[PDB]
Amino acid sequence: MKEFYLTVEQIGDSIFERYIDSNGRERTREVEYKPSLFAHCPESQATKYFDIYGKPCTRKLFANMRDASQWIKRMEDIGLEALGMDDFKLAYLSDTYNYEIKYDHTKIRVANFDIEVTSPDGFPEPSQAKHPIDAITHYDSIDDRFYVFDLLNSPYGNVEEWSIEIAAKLQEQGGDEVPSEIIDKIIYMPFDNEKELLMEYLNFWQQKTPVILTGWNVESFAIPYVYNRIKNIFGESTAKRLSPHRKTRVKVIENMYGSREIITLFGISVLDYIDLYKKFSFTNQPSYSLDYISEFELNVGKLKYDGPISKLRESNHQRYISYNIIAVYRVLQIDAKRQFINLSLDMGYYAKIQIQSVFSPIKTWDAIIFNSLKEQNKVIPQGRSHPVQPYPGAFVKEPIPNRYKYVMSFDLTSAYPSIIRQVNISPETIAGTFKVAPLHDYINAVAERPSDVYSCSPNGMMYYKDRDGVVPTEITKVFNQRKEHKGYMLAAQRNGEIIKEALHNPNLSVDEPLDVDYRFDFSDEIKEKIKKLSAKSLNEMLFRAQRTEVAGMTAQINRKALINGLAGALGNVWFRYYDLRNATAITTFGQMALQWIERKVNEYLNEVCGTEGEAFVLYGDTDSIYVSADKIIDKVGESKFRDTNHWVDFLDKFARERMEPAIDRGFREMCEYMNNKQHLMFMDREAIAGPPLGSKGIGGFWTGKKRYALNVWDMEGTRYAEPKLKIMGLETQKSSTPKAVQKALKECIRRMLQEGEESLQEYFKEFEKEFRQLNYISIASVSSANNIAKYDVGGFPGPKCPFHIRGILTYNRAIKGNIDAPQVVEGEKVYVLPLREGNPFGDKCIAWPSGTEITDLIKDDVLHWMDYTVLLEKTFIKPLEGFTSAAKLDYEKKASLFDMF
DNA sequence: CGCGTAAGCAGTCCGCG
DNA sequence: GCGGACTGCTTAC
Ligand SMILES: Nc1ncnc2c1ncn2[C@H]1C[C@H](O)[C@@H](COP(=O)(O)OP(=O)(O)OP(=O)(O)O)O1
Ligand SMILES: [Ca+2]
Ligand SMILES: [Ca+2]
Ligand SMILES: [Ca+2]
Ligand SMILES: [Ca+2]
Ligand SMILES: [Ca+2]
Repeated sequence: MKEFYLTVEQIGDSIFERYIDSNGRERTREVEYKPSLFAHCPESQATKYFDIYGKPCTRKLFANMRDASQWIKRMEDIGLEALGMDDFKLAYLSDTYNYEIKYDHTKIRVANFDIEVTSPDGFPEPSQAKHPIDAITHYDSIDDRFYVFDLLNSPYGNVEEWSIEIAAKLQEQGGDEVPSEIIDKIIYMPFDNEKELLMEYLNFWQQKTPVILTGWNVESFAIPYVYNRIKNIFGESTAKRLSPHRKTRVKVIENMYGSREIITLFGISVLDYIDLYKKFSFTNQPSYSLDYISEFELNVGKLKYDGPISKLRESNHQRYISYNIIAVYRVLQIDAKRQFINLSLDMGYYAKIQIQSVFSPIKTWDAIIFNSLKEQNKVIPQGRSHPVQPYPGAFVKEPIPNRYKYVMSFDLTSAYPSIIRQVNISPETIAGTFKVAPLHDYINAVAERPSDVYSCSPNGMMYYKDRDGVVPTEITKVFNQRKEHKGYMLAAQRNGEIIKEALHNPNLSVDEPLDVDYRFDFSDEIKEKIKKLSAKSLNEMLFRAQRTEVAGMTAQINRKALINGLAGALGNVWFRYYDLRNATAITTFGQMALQWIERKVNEYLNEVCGTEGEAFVLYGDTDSIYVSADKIIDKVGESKFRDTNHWVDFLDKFARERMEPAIDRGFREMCEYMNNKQHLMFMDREAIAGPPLGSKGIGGFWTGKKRYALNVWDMEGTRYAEPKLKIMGLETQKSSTPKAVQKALKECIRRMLQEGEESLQEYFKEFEKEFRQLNYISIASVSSANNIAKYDVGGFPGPKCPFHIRGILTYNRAIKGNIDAPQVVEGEKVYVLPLREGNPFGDKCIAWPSGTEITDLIKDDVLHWMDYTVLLEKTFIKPLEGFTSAAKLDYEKKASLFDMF
């Protein structure tokens, strides 16, 4: 097999590399790598090295890496560009792995761990590490084993050994219900003292050194806690044994308000799963506790116990340990679903970077672009300093707030990356400028043609047409991977709908789910067998189909995120190829494209309908259009349709056969107007929306920009067994809206769009009457809490104090003088409830850490003083009033002359 | 900590005769 | 009350 790196580090004048050798064995080496950098040279000087603009360069080979770094600094002192990859480990990987890397994940040691620390005096600060580590569970991917290190004797209690037999029993047998599928994979190690536990942990760590190190909050808590605890007990050199090169660094993580400390372990790639989830899941969660995220992702019940965690070990060590093991398994379960580890390895090896660098789109693109250019003996420019400057982005159309009955939507495939490829936007393809006319003049095709030579953007930029730039070339490669995975995702989604259909008529039989590849549309034979299956088998297939779809979604959406990130990187001052001319070339072309195609679709439909000046495009945002299809439907007349699916086919057919060719012609003209290199504006049909045939449903509504709802029957070729709501921006979609309020508002919208005004009025009356019985957590608002200190004036609200911050200060006063009972963490999320006039808390709201029950000290007082009236007006009635006025409906029945009999 | 901009709504402070 | 100036937060793309 071809070799591949696991980790790489620069330590002084040495490169330290852990790798898999040609025999699939893990090895480590230290290599005194001599880097090269570059300077411009005269043309009379013969070379094979050229900068990206075609100017000749001489290669400078250094005795060592520090020499190279010193040269860079001197070049700055002289005032001359020092060209080349200045991140030497990236150059080392490029020289050592000069081919497309094939990696074998089964050879990569992936460690998932969690620690427990009993603390009576509040949260155990990792930088202090003053309390004993009393449990460690460490899963090894190569062994497939959970290693449990259990402290029996502590200053906070001496306990009995954990029992695997009790751990396996049902909660209803007094057990811990540790999943039977991991019972035989647990390797249990009790210890009489903490010193021997840690000493044994480090020895195990040497034998089985993690390559990829993950778990939940391991980077901010577990890793620094273990390092600092070992440091405090044994000294620094022993703590540095967590790094296979015995090198570590305290890294200061700064943000807008304050900073925090992490421990960089050289030769380890830390991928904290919380950070993988936030980056790759495309959710925004009210809480990031592992129990909350596990509930969300896996529908597993919260890990339940009596008393605080600080008393759990001494009161129920059996459960304490089982829940530590379960915590580790839960992260593994989430990853089997979301596959964020697999994703990170794919992208990291593709770019030829340190795996943990997948967190940085700038670092990822820098390496992809460097490896690409290096292949043609081209030489990358020096990174430079730039002041942060604002620049313009997308166009969004102001919609007329209304109901809209029948709607069809269209948007560009991979908009910004497609703009890059079409126009040929790249640092090295800039050809010059042309004199710009107002954007309006290009939209309406009255402005002079920009160039008869070069490919243009309405921002004034011109680009070469003889050859692809490196940005277009490389963005195309990831785009293509993206397309493949999106293909698998959509097929699994369509397959899911077939299974849902079949479930209306399940057979009374005993059988198995079919062995199938859900990434590919079901053949007729499979469809035939499916209609003969039991409910049990069908459901399992549905679960498997939806897992495949999730796998497809992870692979495609994060590849889209990377290529969209290159467009954004052009407007980030730290990017090597930062250029506001290119960043604005993309966004400004996007503005034209949308408004151009809006004009064209309007013109085409006015012609089709024999009218003039009517707006068929009601809305659009960035790269998308929403077309009113009332007139298309009315031209055949609703009476002609058999059922809803009939008009859906008709609109589907109209979009494919009439709209899209019209749209394509409009864009091909635009491409020639701009003299672009290649036509790549592909605006495919997204949604087909309307009320159920025969109903009083309103179909859809818009309240303003980025705020709308549609009753969708077909989405990108997926025909749903049941209509699905596409809701954007409205309160049902915000993590700040109470859980139960999101649900009630969604149902109000369902009824508006599918059933009509009277159905909505019936539901509202019921919700208003019953909502006071909702559990307080379900009706609490949610907000991030930044700058709690800035607004704290002797424990009271200072000027301009945010409402959610006021709640926190109220909480702080009410718990003051409690070393136990949870503190609100700066920068994390809180639940917020209003309080009625004249409460014991002395203020109008209270906030507490999100994902948690409010501490029992004040819970009963909070519940008694919760302002249900304010809560209902603010989170439910006010948004609903917004929805219904836009849609020209009333959520309460008005008086009529019929009320007279 | 980690690519970009546009733009919505909650809330505070305060004007508005 | 409601809106504009402003801060804070969150979402659409
Ligand atoms: N998260 C983001 N980061 C940066 N730019 C974005 C992001 N989301 C959207 N954009 C910009 C770039 C996109 O190409 C453009 C259109 O957005 P959108 O339609 O959501 O994605 P897309 O057109 O790239 O892919 P798709 O083919 O799935 O429509 O808006
Ligand atoms: Ca724990
Ligand atoms: Ca798009
Ligand atoms: Ca059947
Ligand atoms: Ca879009
Ligand atoms: Ca599409």
